[PDB]
Amino acid sequence: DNILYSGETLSPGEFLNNGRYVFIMQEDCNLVLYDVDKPIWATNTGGLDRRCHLSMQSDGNLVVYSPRNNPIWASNTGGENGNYVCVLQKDRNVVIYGTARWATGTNIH
Amino acid sequence: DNILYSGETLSPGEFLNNGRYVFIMQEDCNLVLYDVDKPIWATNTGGLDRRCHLSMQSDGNLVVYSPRNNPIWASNTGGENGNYVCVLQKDRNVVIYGTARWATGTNIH
Amino acid sequence: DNILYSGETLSPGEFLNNGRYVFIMQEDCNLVLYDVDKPIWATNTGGLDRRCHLSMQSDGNLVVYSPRNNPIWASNTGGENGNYVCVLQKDRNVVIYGTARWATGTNIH
Amino acid sequence: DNILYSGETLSPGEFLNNGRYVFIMQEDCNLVLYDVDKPIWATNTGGLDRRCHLSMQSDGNLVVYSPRNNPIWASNTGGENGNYVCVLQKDRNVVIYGTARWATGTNIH
Ligand SMILES: OC[C@H]1O[C@H](O[C@@H]2[C@H](O)[C@@H](O)O[C@H](CO)[C@H]2O)[C@@H](O)[C@@H](O)[C@@H]1O
Ligand SMILES: OC[C@H]1O[C@H](O[C@@H]2[C@H](O)[C@@H](O)O[C@H](CO)[C@H]2O)[C@@H](O)[C@@H](O)[C@@H]1O
Ligand SMILES: OC[C@H]1O[C@H](O[C@@H]2[C@H](O)[C@@H](O)O[C@H](CO)[C@H]2O)[C@@H](O)[C@@H](O)[C@@H]1O
Ligand SMILES: OC[C@H]1O[C@H](O[C@@H]2[C@H](O)[C@@H](O)O[C@H](CO)[C@H]2O)[C@@H](O)[C@@H](O)[C@@H]1O
Ligand SMILES: OC[C@H]1O[C@H](O[C@@H]2[C@H](O)[C@@H](O)O[C@H](CO)[C@H]2O)[C@@H](O)[C@@H](O)[C@@H]1O
Ligand SMILES: OC[C@H]1O[C@H](O[C@@H]2[C@H](O)[C@@H](O)O[C@H](CO)[C@H]2O)[C@@H](O)[C@@H](O)[C@@H]1O
Ligand SMILES: OC[C@H]1O[C@H](O[C@@H]2[C@H](O)[C@@H](O)O[C@H](CO)[C@H]2O)[C@@H](O)[C@@H](O)[C@@H]1O
Ligand SMILES: OC[C@H]1O[C@H](O[C@@H]2[C@H](O)[C@@H](O)O[C@H](CO)[C@H]2O)[C@@H](O)[C@@H](O)[C@@H]1O
Ligand SMILES: OC[C@H]1O[C@H](O[C@@H]2[C@H](O)[C@@H](O)O[C@H](CO)[C@H]2O)[C@@H](O)[C@@H](O)[C@@H]1O
Ligand SMILES: OC[C@H]1O[C@H](O[C@@H]2[C@H](O)[C@@H](O)O[C@H](CO)[C@H]2O)[C@@H](O)[C@@H](O)[C@@H]1O
Ligand SMILES: OC[C@H]1O[C@H](O[C@@H]2[C@H](O)[C@@H](O)O[C@H](CO)[C@H]2O)[C@@H](O)[C@@H](O)[C@@H]1O
Ligand SMILES: OC[C@H]1O[C@H](O[C@@H]2[C@H](O)[C@@H](O)O[C@H](CO)[C@H]2O)[C@@H](O)[C@@H](O)[C@@H]1O
Ligand SMILES: OC[C@H]1O[C@H](O[C@@H]2[C@H](O)[C@@H](O)O[C@H](CO)[C@H]2O)[C@@H](O)[C@@H](O)[C@@H]1O
Ligand SMILES: OC[C@H]1O[C@H](O[C@@H]2[C@H](O)[C@@H](O)O[C@H](CO)[C@H]2O)[C@@H](O)[C@@H](O)[C@@H]1O
Ligand SMILES: OC[C@H]1O[C@H](O[C@@H]2[C@H](O)[C@@H](O)O[C@H](CO)[C@H]2O)[C@@H](O)[C@@H](O)[C@@H]1O
Ligand SMILES: OC[C@H]1O[C@H](O[C@@H]2[C@H](O)[C@@H](O)O[C@H](CO)[C@H]2O)[C@@H](O)[C@@H](O)[C@@H]1O
Repeated sequence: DNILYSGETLSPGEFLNNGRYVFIMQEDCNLVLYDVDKPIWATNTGGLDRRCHLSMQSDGNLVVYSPRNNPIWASNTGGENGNYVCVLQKDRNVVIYGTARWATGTNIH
Repeated sequence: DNILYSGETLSPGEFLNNGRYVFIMQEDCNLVLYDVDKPIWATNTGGLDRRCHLSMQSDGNLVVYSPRNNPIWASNTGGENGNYVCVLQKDRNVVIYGTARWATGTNIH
Repeated sequence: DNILYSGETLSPGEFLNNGRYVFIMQEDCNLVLYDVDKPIWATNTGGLDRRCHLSMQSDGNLVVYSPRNNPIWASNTGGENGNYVCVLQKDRNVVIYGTARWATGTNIH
Repeated sequence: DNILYSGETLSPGEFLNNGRYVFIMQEDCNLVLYDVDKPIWATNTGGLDRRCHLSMQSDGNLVVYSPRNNPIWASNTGGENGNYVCVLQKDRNVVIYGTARWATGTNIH
């Protein structure tokens, strides 16, 4: 669903979705935003390797990694340690937000 | 749905939802998080007035306002001008994040 | 999410949701539709037993069963064998539909 | 969202969605199911006309109509008058179900 939280990854073929928009870590290692069947943005790393994963890290940087765990693309927003979210929004932008400023503190474990 | 963006409000009776969790600006001016029919957190401003609205502001502060536009509760996170989101998360926390650090820039208007 | 398919069950504490509406198989064996924290319909079998499950069956009947697998409530719509769905709808009704009349035939396994 | 109810239509460019699946009434009058950017089924009426609509009717038939209101494709499931749903399911099938067999009767107006 529409959010990737810091600490989580998208494995090969996993995605975020919002309405007709899909943001997917393809198995060809390209990361693409589709509007239905039209690609509207990508990391342009298709063919660079196979079975990459996407990580939303707690330093705030969003990074595509190869199966050997070498970076192949990153947003370059690596900064203070904290909690972040990457959001596929209702207006079609994909946006990284953080750190957390306030919380009810009602989470469960 | 699970996000209130900076610049938007919840009017009386409007809500965020995620699974069995509901975060609603009640018409008695109380703002409450329910887990099904159990209230798990609230602003405890019920009865203070009627037909309040909730605003997620671009200074980053989340504020309950009376029909005359006087604040009656706030998160006290008012700070730099920017884009924020308030999120009802899958783990039951409600969290404010911002400002925006990175975007694909694919939004529409 | 808002549909229970024939062949599936809700275990104790599992639910359907649509916006502020929740339809849950409670662990007290009562099956209840909530509008936020207000109960608007129930099977009224609370206390009859503990850790019941809900089954949407392929004969079309929706049935609450006790841990020993004895029926304690049913919709009485048991009829022809086929595919059905129970839907929590956007207008707040909960409705059983079937059998299947037409399909693209694009399902995966 | 994933259901078209009897009595409703999809106008040009409107769609159903479920995860990475999208079922859209295109403005070229073709009705297509996409798995991300791959078309997996269609009515193959692209180019036949422009700005068609999709109707889920109360006789149970799902019909593509031209701007002049002449049928150009139909599921051929027109039958008894009642309530139906067309569902884009989690397993990638698109399925018509009806009529309604049972309801809580809690809808609002
Ligand atoms: O092919 C060029 C391509 O550049 C753009 O997107 C950028 C690339 O995907 C990659 O370099 O990562 C960038 C990081 O933040 C990303 O924006 C777009 O400007 C696109 O319009 C253009 O086609
Ligand atoms: O097999 C090629 C590939 O096509 C589509 O992915 C595309 C490629 O990653 C590359 O061409 O970049 C395109 C965006 O700029 C992207 O659409 C998908 O159909 C993919 O699944 C397939 O592997
Ligand atoms: O904080 C260091 C960080 O290192 C790895 O991450 C890197 C940083 O995010 C930044 O330097 O950009 C690199 C890619 O361009 C990226 O790999 C991991 O070791 C991470 O877990 C660690 O926190
Ligand atoms: O406060 C925001 C934050 O709360 C929850 O995360 C917690 C914090 O990272 C810190 O308290 O450490 C906790 C673990 O021991 C962790 O729960 C989450 O809901 C997170 O998503 C949120 O941003
Ligand atoms: O009734 C006391 C109540 O306090 C708490 O929540 C706080 C209040 O809702 C209000 O003061 O706003 C606070 C702001 O950030 C909010 O947390 C909780 O601690 C609750 O456990 C307690 O019942
Ligand atoms: O009519 C009272 C009120 O009850 C419920 O709201 C409650 C009140 O706002 C106050 O008691 O605080 C409770 C949480 O601490 C909250 O549940 C709702 O049923 C509401 O709709 C109703 O108006
Ligand atoms: O930036 C000033 C701000 O004022 C109003 O907002 C206030 C601030 O967020 C902060 O002071 O907290 C007040 C409540 O406790 C809150 O009203 C509005 O005028 C707003 O639009 C403006 O940006
Ligand atoms: O960059 C993040 C931001 O992008 C989009 O908002 C834009 C900015 O606020 C700035 O560019 O001004 C624009 C308007 O003239 C506005 O679109 C949104 O998608 C926003 O949600 C996002 O945080
Ligand atoms: O308490 C009486 C209750 O009856 C009603 O709902 C019915 C019961 O939940 C149970 O008998 O199962 C019925 C099956 O199809 C169900 O409707 C409602 O009429 C309710 O209004 C009334 O309170
Ligand atoms: O502990 C009692 C019970 O209260 C609520 O469930 C209620 C009961 O099942 C019975 O009273 O019927 C009510 C509807 O007619 C129903 O709300 C829940 O809070 C439940 O979790 C709790 O176990
Ligand atoms: O078709 C028989 C059916 O039997 C059980 O189900 C029952 C029927 O749905 C109907 O008789 O109502 C009963 C409750 O009031 C219900 O148990 C199971 O054996 C089922 O799997 C089987 O198909
Ligand atoms: O045709 C509607 C039906 O299709 C899919 O179910 C299939 C049928 O029950 C029949 O073909 O047997 C198949 C298994 O061997 C089964 O897949 C599902 O998508 C179902 O939900 C749907 O109603
Ligand atoms: O191009 C032939 C095409 O036929 C199929 O789907 C059918 C057509 O879209 C149209 O005739 O409407 C049919 C109605 O119920 C629909 O299935 C598929 O069999 C497809 O595999 C094939 O490519
Ligand atoms: O402009 C052509 C058209 O391409 C895509 O729609 C396709 C056509 O309707 C026709 O070729 O059938 C295809 C499926 O069999 C279908 O994908 C879309 O990109 C559409 O928006 C565009 O108008
Ligand atoms: O019940 C008649 C019906 O007529 C129109 O619908 C038609 C039927 O569903 C069936 O004959 O198939 C036709 C297309 O192949 C379809 O148009 C409308 O007049 C409808 O509203 C009416 O109920
Ligand atoms: O019973 C299932 C049905 O209930 C609701 O629809 C109603 C019926 O069509 C009949 O009662 O006429 C009513 C209008 O005067 C109408 O509400 C809906 O929730 C429908 O979706 C559902 O299938």
